[PDB]
Amino acid sequence: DSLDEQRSRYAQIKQAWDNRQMDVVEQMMPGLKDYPLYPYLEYRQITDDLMNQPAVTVTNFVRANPTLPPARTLQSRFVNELARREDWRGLLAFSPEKPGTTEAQCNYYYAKWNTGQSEEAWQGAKELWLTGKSQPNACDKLFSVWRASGKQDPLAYLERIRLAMKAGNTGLVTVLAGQMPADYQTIASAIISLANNPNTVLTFARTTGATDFTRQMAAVAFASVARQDAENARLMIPSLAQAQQLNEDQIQELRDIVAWRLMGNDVTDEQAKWRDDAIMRSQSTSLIERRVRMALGTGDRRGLNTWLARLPMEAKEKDEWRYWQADLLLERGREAEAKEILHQLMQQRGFYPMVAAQRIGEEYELKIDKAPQNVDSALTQGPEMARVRELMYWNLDNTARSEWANLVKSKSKTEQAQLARYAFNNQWWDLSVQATIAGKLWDHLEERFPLAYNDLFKRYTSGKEIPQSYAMAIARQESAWNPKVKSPVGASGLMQIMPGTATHTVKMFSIPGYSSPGQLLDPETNINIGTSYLQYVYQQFGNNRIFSSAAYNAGLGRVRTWLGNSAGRIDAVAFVESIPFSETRGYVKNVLAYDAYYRYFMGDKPTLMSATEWGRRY
Ligand SMILES: CC(=O)N[C@H]1[C@H](O[C@H]2C[C@@H](C(=O)NCCS(=O)(=O)O)[NH2+][C@@H]2CO)O[C@H](CO)[C@@H](OS(=O)(=O)O)[C@@H]1O
Repeated sequence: DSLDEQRSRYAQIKQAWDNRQMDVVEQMMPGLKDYPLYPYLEYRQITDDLMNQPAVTVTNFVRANPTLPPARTLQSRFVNELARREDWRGLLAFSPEKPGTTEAQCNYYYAKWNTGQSEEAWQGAKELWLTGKSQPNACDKLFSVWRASGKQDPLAYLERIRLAMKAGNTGLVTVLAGQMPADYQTIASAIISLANNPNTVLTFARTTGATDFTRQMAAVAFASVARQDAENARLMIPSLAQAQQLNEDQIQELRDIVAWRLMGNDVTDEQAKWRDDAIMRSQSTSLIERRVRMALGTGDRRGLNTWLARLPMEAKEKDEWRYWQADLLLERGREAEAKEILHQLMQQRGFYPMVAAQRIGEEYELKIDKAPQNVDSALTQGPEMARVRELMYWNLDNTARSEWANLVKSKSKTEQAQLARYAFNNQWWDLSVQATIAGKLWDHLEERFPLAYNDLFKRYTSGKEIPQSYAMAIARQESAWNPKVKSPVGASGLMQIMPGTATHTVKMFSIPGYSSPGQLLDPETNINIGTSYLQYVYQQFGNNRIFSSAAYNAGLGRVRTWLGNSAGRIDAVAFVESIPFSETRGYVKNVLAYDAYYRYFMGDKPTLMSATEWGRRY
């Protein structure tokens, strides 16, 4: 027998197992005893009839298999099965220490109360209760025997309504207030009203006693009315401060809540002066920084100077703010002072280090740390590394991921450097980037920006105007080179193409044979629909990589509105730095820099922005 024979029997046993030919599976499994991935086939057999599986069998799977990611999911999973069974004496014997999952922990503490360890159940119920996030259904039987025990503190109860309202969980607020501790039963209708309809907030304030609870409830509802109508909220602040005997620091916070809502170029000149007053009076670095960003995207050189200076000493240390202080200093004629700041920034890594070298006309120097010439045995020789080798062979990238996480996680910065290089050398490109992140090996440039899928980006950007490096830069940022990633909200694959976008792109460009979203997990299909959407977005924004990158992430239209606000008034960097969306702002900064490292590795000059990008006005 041999590893190659073992791979055909694995593929063949998975076919029969998926088609349910259990007689063939039965026959075939004991032979696969020595294949790296046999724990997975055992895990599959066990989870296949879990409802009538004995604790002995599950306990021995877990016991022999400590480094294996699905063994841990089985603990938390069999705990809930013993809970379904109502075997509370079996659950504690199986899982003596709390499990990792929230459903599992709820069940584990309800088991403690059923086996007489009550004060342990209440240490668990209290810590599962202090949260405005809705908990598992499992947990509802814990919290009722707790509450019924008289051991539930009435403040622990009000604090969960305080946490639920802050978290936007207006539903948990209504159930919570719905069956309430008799000590607070007079404010229970007011709290349901406020959560339902926030505009009632002044009535809440002017009705209930002003305690710190009622003030925090009224503050969160207030934040909601400023979002519906900023003028309503602005004028409501004197009555609210009165009704609740609000201290000055409390009143400054109501002003910041409204100030945030008056940041457009559609607020009345009365609103603008009110706003800037509140902001000049604020202890909030974020509100002041949004304000600097407003001076920047409007070309206001005086507001920039004024507001930049109001930033806390700590904030002024940030690369962008260090760059816009040297920007203003250069206007005022203070050349040496300013070029000291741009030469120091040029010693660091990233967007502003590169913008600075470009701005004063010097060559940016890339610092690339050499990765070790030896990746010795122990790492490279284990059990877990053999499961990783196989999982990658079968393109099981997200499973390979979880196995690599455990493996790189407790080694020294040198072995994590060897592990990156090893993966780099077997062309496991997403595993190279992961070991780099994990081991924070930030100046190991080769292993962080590997030239992945070169011939396919080559091919699919040959009849297109978008440079190849800019295409690999988008993929690098989107998925960090994992073919099978799927975002929270549906974005799939190598270039993280939304389904709705894949549909419209295959229609505009008349692309053949793309029937379903799952095809977005194929490298070549994803690179074809994706480079097609990126060339579409590039050409309608005049071949400018600032506009095409923010357009691919947020869409065409949001970018078109941002071009409407600045209106020809500002420069490239100030257009980037003033994008009102944190994700898209961060996005353009990484795609522009990453594009410079792929150009460098492809042999061309790693300059951050083209002459037509740098000279245009925005
Ligand atoms: C390539 C692609 O599909 N791009 C789409 C983009 O995806 C973004 C969405 C984002 C995403 O999934 N972000 C994470 C969301 S979360 O924080 O994890 O919840 N990444 C994707 C590609 O970069 O979302 C915007 C918004 O509609 C779309 O613009 S619009 O259709 O014209 O309005 C745009 O077409």
